[PDB]
Order: sequence, then structure tokens, then C-alpha cells
Amino acid sequence: MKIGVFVPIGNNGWLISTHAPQYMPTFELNKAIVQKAEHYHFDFALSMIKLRGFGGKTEFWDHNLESFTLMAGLAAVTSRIQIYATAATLTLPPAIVARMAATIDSISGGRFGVNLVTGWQKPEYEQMGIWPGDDYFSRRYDYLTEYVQVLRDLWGTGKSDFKGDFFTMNDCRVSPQPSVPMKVICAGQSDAGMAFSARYADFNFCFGKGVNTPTAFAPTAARMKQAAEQTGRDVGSYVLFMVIADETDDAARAKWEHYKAGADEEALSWLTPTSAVNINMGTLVGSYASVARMLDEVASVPGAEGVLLTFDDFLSGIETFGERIQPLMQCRAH
Ligand SMILES: Cc1cc2nc3c(=O)[nH]c(=O)nc-3n(C[C@H](O)[C@H](O)[C@H](O)COP(=O)(O)O)c2cc1C
Ligand SMILES: COc1ccnc(OC)n1
Repeated sequence: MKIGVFVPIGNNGWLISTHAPQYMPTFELNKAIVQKAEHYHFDFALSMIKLRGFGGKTEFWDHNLESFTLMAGLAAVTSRIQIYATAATLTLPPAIVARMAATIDSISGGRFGVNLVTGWQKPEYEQMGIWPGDDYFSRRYDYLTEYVQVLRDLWGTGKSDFKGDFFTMNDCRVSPQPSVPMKVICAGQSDAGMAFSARYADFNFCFGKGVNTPTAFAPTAARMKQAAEQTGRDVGSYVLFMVIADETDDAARAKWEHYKAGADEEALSWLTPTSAVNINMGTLVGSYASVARMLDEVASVPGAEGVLLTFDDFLSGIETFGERIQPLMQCRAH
């Protein structure tokens, strides 16, 4: 099973709590995170993009770096881990993304990939008046499809003449071309989404579900595996969890309750037994060995190729995972 880290590109990571570690997303923090991750043989790092926050006492995700520049910087200070940036396709022309990815390919030596995102919240895009109306809700995938087609032309051959409803290319050039085949990623959960993933993505990101119910996401992995049958393409699931670990189950449970107790509820309304303190993320709470066991249970779901991990505390989380969780995991004995 592959393991990656979901790097905090917004403040306070994935906890909306006054009891959660409070920190700003800085390059040097992310640098320290990816370098630790690389040290413990994590396979990849991924940064979302978030163009607007949810306010509140903690000002959750009001401070957010830009993904392609953050990963170009992380690329220049790592050597082995895989680096994925997220392009919000409404805000960047495909030809630019294409060139940006060639560029981070050059920095990283073939370690870069791109995570293509529709955009879901209207506020992110209306705020800068580029949201294309409510037609987009059920037509993003038609848009995304033309988009990916321009990228493939440019990475593939270095030119594109694509003519569709949304883009017009007239001998568009982009060289150099990526030194390796350019990995693309998607995180659609809908039928459209999976359909897209199966055609063009190299793996699909889905959400873990429940506290301490590791294999609860299995349906969606099964659905993603079904959608992949329809294109004959090997397109695995990579599931997002928050790990809250400790030396014992009681200890870890105590951290978890502590976080949920300090919920920033003003910030939680703007968004609107799992807790919304991590946006109802799938969470594994327990001792190092409890958590190792549950991840072993994740590696055994059909479709599951890897997990994408957040922590309550990234620097110690990545360390405890490296030192105490990983080496008890069957699925990581290589
Ligand atoms: C690991 C992961 C990362 C994601 N990153 C982003 C992101 O960076 N930006 C974003 O707008 N949405 C992001 N999403 C949300 C999805 O792109 C998507 O909108 C959602 O899961 C619903 O699926 P659909 O688009 O097929 O309806 C992410 C989802 C997952 C599982
Ligand atoms: C948990 O991370 C998530 C979840 C949902 N949507 C986004 O980005 C918009 N990020």
C-alpha cells in the first residue's frame, strides 16, 4: 500500500478547534513536513487549493498558499517523494498548467503530478467573478474533459489544435515535454467524477468514512473499481483519513475528545460518530498499534491502492507514524 501526506496549505490543517494546534501554513513548515515524510519513505505529498476560508475564532483556511508554487518549492528541497499540486481548472488556462507541470517535472526530476479539480463552492470563484453560473454544477465534467484533453495534447506531443465548446487551440506549443509520463489525479465521488477518473486519471482520491470504521468507504471504492472496468484502466482508490495516534487507546481517545470539545462553531456554520471538527473526515483514533491494524484493514479493501493522511499534529504525527505505526503495518513491510 502507498502512503502520502496531505500537506497543510491552509492554517490549522484539518482541525477546526481551539484545542487543536494553531499554526500558519508557511513554506518552511511544509518543507519540514515533506522532508520528514520523505525520510520515513512516504510515497507522495499532495496539497489542495483553497481560495477562501470559513472565518471563525480560528479563521479556518483564511490563510492559504498557492499549490503549484508551494509544490515547486517542495520539489526543490526533496529527492525521492512524489509531489502533486492541485489546479483549479476555472482559474488557470490548461496551457499554463501544462507548462507549470513541465517546469516542476524539471525541478523534481520526474516526480510531479497534477490533481485536477472542478471546484465545488461558488464563493471561491464568484469572489473574483469567474464562476460560470449554475450550469457548471452539472457540466463541470464536460468542461474538465476538454481541459484534460488540451493537457494530454501538450504533454503528449508538445502541440494542440483542440477545438471544443470551451477551448480553442491554434497550434499551441509547450516544450519541454515532461521527462516522464505526467501523472494526473482526480477526486470525484459522483458517477460523472469516477467516469472522468477512469478515462484520464491515474488514481482516484476518496474520503475515508467514520471514526475507527476503516473499511466503511468500501462501497465507493467498489463503485470506483466498477467505473474503471469501463475503460480497462488500472485506476486505484487512495483514501483520505485523519490519524490521531498515541501510546495507548485511552490517550488517543482523550486527544480526540479534547479537540471536539474546543470546536470553533462559528467557522462550522460557514461550511453549512464523526465530528465536523475535521469536516466529518474518516478518522482513526487509537494506539500506534491499533492504528496500524486499522490501516492494514484499509489495505485489504478491493480498489484501495493507498491512503492520504492528515494528522492533528503534522511534525510529531509524521514522526510517530514513521517510528511506531509504520513498522507494525503488514502492508508496509517493503
Ligand atoms: C483527497 C482529496 C482532495 C481534494 N482536494 C480538493 C481541492 O484541492 N480543491 C477543491 O476544490 N476540491 C477538492 N476535493 C473535493 C473533490 O474535488 C470533489 O469536489 C468531491 O469529492 C465531490 O465529487 P464530484 O466532484 O464528482 O461531485 C478533494 C477531495 C479529496 C478526497
Ligand atoms: C478535506 O479536504 C477537503 C474536503 C472537501 N473539499 C476540499 O476542498 C474544497 N478539501
